[PDB]
Amino acid sequence: DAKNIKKGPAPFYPLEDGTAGEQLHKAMKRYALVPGTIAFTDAHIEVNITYAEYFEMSVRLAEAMKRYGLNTNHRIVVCSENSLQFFMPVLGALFIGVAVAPANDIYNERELLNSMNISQPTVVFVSKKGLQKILNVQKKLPIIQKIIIMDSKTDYQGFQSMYTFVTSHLPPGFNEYDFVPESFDRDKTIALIMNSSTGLPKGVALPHRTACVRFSHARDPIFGNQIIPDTAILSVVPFHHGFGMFTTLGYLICGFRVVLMYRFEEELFLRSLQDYKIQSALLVPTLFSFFAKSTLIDKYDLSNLHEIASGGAPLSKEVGEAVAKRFHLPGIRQGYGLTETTSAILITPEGDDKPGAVGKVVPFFEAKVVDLDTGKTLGVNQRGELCVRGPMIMSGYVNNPEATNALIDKDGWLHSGDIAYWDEDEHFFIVDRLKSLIKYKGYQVAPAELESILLQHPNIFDAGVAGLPDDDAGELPAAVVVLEHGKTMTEKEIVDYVASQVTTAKKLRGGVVFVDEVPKGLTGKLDARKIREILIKAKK
Repeated sequence: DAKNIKKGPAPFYPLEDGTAGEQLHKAMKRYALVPGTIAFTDAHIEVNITYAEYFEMSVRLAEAMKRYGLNTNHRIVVCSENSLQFFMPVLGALFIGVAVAPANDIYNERELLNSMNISQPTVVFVSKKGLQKILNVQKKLPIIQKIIIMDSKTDYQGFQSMYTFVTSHLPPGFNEYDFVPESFDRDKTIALIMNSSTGLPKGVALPHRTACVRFSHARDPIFGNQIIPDTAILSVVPFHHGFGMFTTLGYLICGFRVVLMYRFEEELFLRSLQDYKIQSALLVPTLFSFFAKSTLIDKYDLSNLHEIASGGAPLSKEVGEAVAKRFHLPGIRQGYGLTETTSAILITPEGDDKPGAVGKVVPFFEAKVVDLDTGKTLGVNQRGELCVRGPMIMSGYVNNPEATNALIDKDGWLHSGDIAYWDEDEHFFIVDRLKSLIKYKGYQVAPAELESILLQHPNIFDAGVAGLPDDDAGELPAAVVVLEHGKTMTEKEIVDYVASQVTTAKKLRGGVVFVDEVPKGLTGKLDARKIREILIKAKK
């Protein structure tokens, strides 16, 4: 077919040679040479840290870790809330080819253990508030030999800070500017090990190459940001996640000022947009919903604001438009991306906005929609499973080749598990499963509504509502239910409960199938297709 495969255009900035650490080192060094160039600004404490300070500390950490004994056979974990220190160990490791595994700072000790059990780090960089948890985790992971405090100058509770640690290992006469970052295979050397649906979170190994490709996107006038002097971004998204991770590294390449927030607050956010003359703001999905409700925006001079982005998270046409209207902008930038694709592979092009579209295939990439049955490449405006192929796809899940293979096929295509379609202009649309609708004899009911009702019951922990196909009525509303531990409930009780809450048209006639876990998709949304499958297989 050929024409049925959407390809991203030629990048504005060619993919450059070198490892991610080399490209980062090169970029930051030139910025460091210009005194006063701001790298990060903490909106809460108002402190600015320049590229010179950042470059020098990162280079010192790279050398110190090298001297300590870390190389490509090692991994480090960075567990911290967004801060001015966050990227210091990240850059240092990338400079020497040590894999960085960002651990979610609000992970309870159990999720924390799982993540690090996968990453197996030799050294752990942590913020003061994450120390206790990390120590408890260390007891269970013998590979963790050294803990280093990020947000401290002097030692802290018997542990070295990044500063004292550096001093303990740098050779005499060390020159930050004479330092040369390690050179290595950008394809086999892992840069980041990020945490990902159903089951326990996995480790996504991302080779230096994916970051290198990302750096091209970052400065693309159409798919990223034009490198203009005095560009400031307000990032409230977590650094340990792909959205925050890969947007920031790109910003560092572009020499932008990254204003950060680790705790959301309405007034502080808007005042920051104003005072720091922010051009782009990055928000997590639920914060878009929040701003659609905000009535304080008009009180601030946001003349410089041009972009509000969602990264790899798709947004409903309603929420996007609501937010854009509130901020008096023609639209918002969204895109589709997975941890497994490094960052967004479908992005809203500058000047090429289209209502309801998630965006277009990014340079270096190609995407298609395939038949859920035949697996054959579908055509224009035809809905099927989104598959993508490009140099930013992960190398695989750490120590889980089975899961890798179930996601990435022989031809390099990653099966997203999400349904979408592209139009005559190559704009993609992600089918919102929340808008799916079940039709009982013409009457329509949103699965989300019934789920809201089920989740409302003291005995129900989780629920997934999907339409059990029925020839005599179109569809019968049914649900897979995960009971709260220790509680007992019958299908009848559940059905009767639903009935006492909805119109005779929205009754759970399809019935209930008790499952231990409701099937989720990589997006982090319920998987209607699997729920349907379970319901069918169970009902004779």
